[PDB]
Amino acid sequence: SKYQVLTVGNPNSGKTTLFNGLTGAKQQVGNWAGVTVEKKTGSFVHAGDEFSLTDLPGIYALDSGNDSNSIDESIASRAVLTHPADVIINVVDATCLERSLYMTLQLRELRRPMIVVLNKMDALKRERVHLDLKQLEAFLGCPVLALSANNKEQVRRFKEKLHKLLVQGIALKQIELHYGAEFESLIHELEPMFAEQAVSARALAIRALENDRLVINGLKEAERQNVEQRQHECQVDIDLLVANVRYTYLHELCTHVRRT
Ligand SMILES: Nc1nc2c(ncn2[C@@H]2O[C@H](COP(=O)(O)OP(=O)(O)CP(=O)(O)O)[C@@H](O)[C@H]2O)c(=O)[nH]1
Repeated sequence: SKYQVLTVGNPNSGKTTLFNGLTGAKQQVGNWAGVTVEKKTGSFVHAGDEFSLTDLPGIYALDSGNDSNSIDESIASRAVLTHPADVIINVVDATCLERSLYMTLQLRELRRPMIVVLNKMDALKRERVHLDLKQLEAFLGCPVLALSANNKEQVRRFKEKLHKLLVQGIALKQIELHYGAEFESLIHELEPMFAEQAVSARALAIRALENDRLVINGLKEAERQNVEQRQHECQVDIDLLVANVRYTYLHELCTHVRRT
């Protein structure tokens, strides 16, 4: 079998280190379709199956229609929405969970098969910090694996676990992110227009309320006007509201996960 894998994470997460450890010399560099940004792909074979890897440029969040130039965030937002992938590997710097897991939450809302890879666990153990990984799986609702991407042996072990999870299929558990009665009803008003898409209608409705360019652009003018009218029905700033809700959840998460 041939498996398609996307790797996504913040800059400095060790995403490139894991990618290189998995593919070695079997890598190519090109361009993303329609732009000049570098496209890095690689492959490896394991236990008779082929693994096809596409690396996404490092980003801190998905596209939210922010004038902040960020061609990379558009590319990663597009890929995370429309690029084929049997699994999205979200590489997270475990020494920096509260910030790194912000995009993790956005990815989880898409409901695409994904796993969270906590990288730099050696740095954590140097800080004498323990992460309750079962609690972390409970809060994220997706497989969570911990390693150091500079350790060849742990990377080799990661291949076996990744291969097993792809053969099993990835079991996702609903993520209890509630944005408050008012915004939830706005998501509810908008969800039917994103039914019958390749991604969660709830996710697309949220991203459209966040003004994700990749979502808004595909809409017809009347659908755009329904989205922009919903946006002004929000009594508060949508960007602040979703950030608050996401970071409030991540504060509860770290409490029950992180111990020194
Ligand atoms: N201690 C430790 N450092 C690691 C580990 N994985 C990567 N690093 C370090 O983190 C730094 C960033 O890694 P890199 O792979 O470059 O990060 P990225 O997230 O791919 C972003 P970019 O490659 O553009 O910097 C590197 O200096 C690398 O040595 C790990 O498991 N443990």
